[PDB]
Amino acid sequence: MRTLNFNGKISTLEPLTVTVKNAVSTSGHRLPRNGGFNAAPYFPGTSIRGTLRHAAHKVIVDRVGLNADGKSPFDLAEHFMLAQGVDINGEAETFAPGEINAGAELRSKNPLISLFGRWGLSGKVGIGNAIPDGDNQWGMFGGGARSIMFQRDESLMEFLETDQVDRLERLLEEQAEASVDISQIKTEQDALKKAMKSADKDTKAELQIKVRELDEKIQARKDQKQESRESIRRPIDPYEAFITGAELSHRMSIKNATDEEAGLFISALIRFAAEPRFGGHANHNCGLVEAHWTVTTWKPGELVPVTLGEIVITPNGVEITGDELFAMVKAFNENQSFDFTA
Amino acid sequence: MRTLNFNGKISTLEPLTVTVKNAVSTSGHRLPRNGGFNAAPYFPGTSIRGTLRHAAHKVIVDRVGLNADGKSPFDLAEHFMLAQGVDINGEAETFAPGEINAGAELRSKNPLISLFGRWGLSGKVGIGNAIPDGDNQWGMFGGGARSIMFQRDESLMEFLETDQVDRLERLLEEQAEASVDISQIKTEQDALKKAMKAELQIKVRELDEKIQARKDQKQESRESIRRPIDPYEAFITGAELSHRMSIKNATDEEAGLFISALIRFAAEPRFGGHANHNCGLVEAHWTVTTWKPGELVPVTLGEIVITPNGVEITGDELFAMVKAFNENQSFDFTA
Amino acid sequence: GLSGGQKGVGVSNKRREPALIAVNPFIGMNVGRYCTQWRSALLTSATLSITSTPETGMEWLCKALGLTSDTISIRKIFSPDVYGSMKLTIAGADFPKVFNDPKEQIFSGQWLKAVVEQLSCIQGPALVLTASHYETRMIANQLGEVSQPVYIQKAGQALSEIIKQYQEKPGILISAGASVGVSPRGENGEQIFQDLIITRIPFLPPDR
RNA sequence: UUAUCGGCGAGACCGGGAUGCACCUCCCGAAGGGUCU
DNA sequence: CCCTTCGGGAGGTGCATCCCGGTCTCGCTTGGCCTCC
DNA sequence: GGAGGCCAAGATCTCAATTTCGTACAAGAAATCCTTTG
Repeated sequence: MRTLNFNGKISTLEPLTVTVKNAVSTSGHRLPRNGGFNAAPYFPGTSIRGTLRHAAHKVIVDRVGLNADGKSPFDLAEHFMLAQGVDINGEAETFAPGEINAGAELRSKNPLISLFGRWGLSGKVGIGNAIPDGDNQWGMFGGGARSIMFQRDESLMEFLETDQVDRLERLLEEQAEASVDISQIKTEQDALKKAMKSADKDTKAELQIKVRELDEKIQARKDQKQESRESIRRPIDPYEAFITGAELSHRMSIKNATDEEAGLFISALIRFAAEPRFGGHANHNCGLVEAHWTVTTWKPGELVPVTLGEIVITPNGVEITGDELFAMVKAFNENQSFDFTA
Repeated sequence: MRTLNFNGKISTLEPLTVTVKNAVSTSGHRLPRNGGFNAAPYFPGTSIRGTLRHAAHKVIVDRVGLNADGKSPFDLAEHFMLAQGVDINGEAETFAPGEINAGAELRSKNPLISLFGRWGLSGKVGIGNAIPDGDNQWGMFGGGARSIMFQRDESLMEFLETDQVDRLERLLEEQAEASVDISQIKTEQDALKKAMKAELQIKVRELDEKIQARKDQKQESRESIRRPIDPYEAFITGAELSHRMSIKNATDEEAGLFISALIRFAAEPRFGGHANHNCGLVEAHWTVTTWKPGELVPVTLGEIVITPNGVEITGDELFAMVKAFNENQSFDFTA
Repeated sequence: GLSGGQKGVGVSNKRREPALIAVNPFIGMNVGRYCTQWRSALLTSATLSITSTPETGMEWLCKALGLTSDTISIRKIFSPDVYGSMKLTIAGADFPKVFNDPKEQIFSGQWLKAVVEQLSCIQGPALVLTASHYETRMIANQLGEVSQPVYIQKAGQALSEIIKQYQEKPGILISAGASVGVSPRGENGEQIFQDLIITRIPFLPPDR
């Protein structure tokens, strides 16, 4: 049981994006800003932690193996416990006096749950935020516009029947008329929305009410439309993401990591390297990363750390350096005494 | 059941451009920048993805075939769902109970929607952005100006009738008058902009509406003819753009469909736009590499090279994927 | 820039060139050195004393020019026992808040309405002294003709023009913070503003 | 300023779990041309 | 020494946790009992 | 044997429940502007 600190850097082979509910606002998709609005953005440690937790869950699924039809022995509740730490069965207390010492045996027999904790049990693995090293390493990506296929290319018209061509005609006519109507609704409702700024606090409620009914009017105008519900022609708003090649300093810590727990974490990193995807917008191939981490241990009471080795994840492969990390991976792979159905 | 990563390069046979709405400002058309104004421009993954999705859709309708008159059996909603990913009928929703475990059967029956996904259905194909390898390799192309044909070459005077000659002279004189008026009004607008708020913006809108009305007080020639053309930013010919796609958890059928769509795209290797200037033509080579999860290194399944001389595919894995997609008759795209 | 003072953006008086302005953080005491170079300097002003107590309402110069106890020879506040007559009207605590949202510089409609009403209640020539030109704009837009000629100080307009125009035809004169030490004379020495209306105290913005 | 004088103090980890993601080609058109050992 | 285009359009939805565990004191005087001198 | 210290015991009872500064300003000059233009 020793602490392992993975200090390293993540290069972004492709743009790296995430949508945190608090971070996003009415303006559009934005990364959390590591502070106030204009502060430098960071990739959440939450998305990284969830990605690696799912990778570890798949590692454990493969290690236990699948029956001939390809299903896992684990119950669905066990899948949720392992990868998301939700006990749907409906019993996991925290201060259970009888669970005071059951944590040790549970951790020994369930390396994944020890590594990634659960409700009531601390998680030995702590994945920090990824913060860009330099400046201007982020920007708006993926912005575009959904267009009508038959209007961009006319060769698709010879595929449609006359009745279907009429359907497209009605679709476009409904689009135009409902869009001008919705634009008028939008302009009048933002006309009174800017009066919110200088309004009596009592009148602010009335302004909010009027905005809400105008939004309901927008919804009704979209509902009365028959051919389509949402407009085919539309500008797709861009999302904020780290640039390609962006170098983000990253920090992780497995506190009091056993050999098997650290081995499981390294196996999770290895399996993650197969699909090195962090965050969202899989379309546009966002999330591909090339991450290298130096694993350093620190025996308590010592004045300096010891660099056990380096974990380098590249599109060309996963390089494990240092005999200690190989030993941890081998110990995890060779320890058959794990019970994840706890 | 493997995740295929297509890593490679796109060489630019003719300049490659894209008009991203957020990228382009009133200053001028600019390629979408990889962070800030001064970073290296990239070609969006969105345009590549849309082009290859339309290619895959054409592959699917060709494979399904047409009737005697030459009509696709699909309907408008099916066409849009396949290539556009938009449910005309509105019968799509995310996180819907009941769709649970319909993903596998739907993907098997509809490889295209499995690849590119739909609203609420994750798309297996992720089409990265094109990043130039070296510095430079981008610049302003197009430019030039539309001009009055009739003052450049004069043989057309022998074609036009006298009444049409009078019409042309009236057009030229009235466009000169409109040009001087618009130059004066735009200089006034620029000076007012240099002066500096909501009332000022309203005045600007009113002045723009007056400009539009002046352009509407034009009997024949409302749009100016002898007008400069704003250049569009693009990547230079021969620009090497590093490109990364990935089919996540792709079946043999899905990957085969993707390779077929790649071939059909290579039929007309156009990306982005300015097709008038033949922009978008590209030759691309991609090493397809799989990575069995748990393994330390990936294995190269093969290579696909797109070139005007042809499409080369090497590695029996890619041939097997294409043959599996073609042979599988159990696809149902009319879902 | 960072070490001391204020940063900003400048447009040169001639040729209108863009510039990035900074504040010299050690020339603040050089002016005090320059004053002390004279045999005996006297700084006198009508508003130099923040408070009525000399030895506690004068530290703004003591610190601004860097004057320590070496240069505090005398600190005295002299005001006339009776000079003119002053009636005072004030907005009580229940008066509407000036800014509904001061971060975005949004004047509350209630306060603007009350200011417009009170200005319309005047019956003689008056000098309204706003803080911002934006506030001048908003009160001018909300306010209309009240039987009293209105006059406005456009942003950047030299106060001489507005004051000369308002002198011949007195009445409501809205002036922004541009006027710091210029009062409108009645062109013969007589007072031509029975009312001096400070719409809002010219609070300085936060300097983060 | 109806008297005189008087530290309130000492101890505590609040922590434990979570991928926010899922779909969109922004394209549509133009000769910048002509004058001088 | 020309002359700077049109507008299209701007999302649908999810889901918003559980639980601990809230202290001693002492603001005076006296005698009984314990060891100390 | 007396004379310091440490502890226990002695009557019942006093009332009361709390919520987040300030908003926008800019004059006559050595200047460097400058240096022109050439």
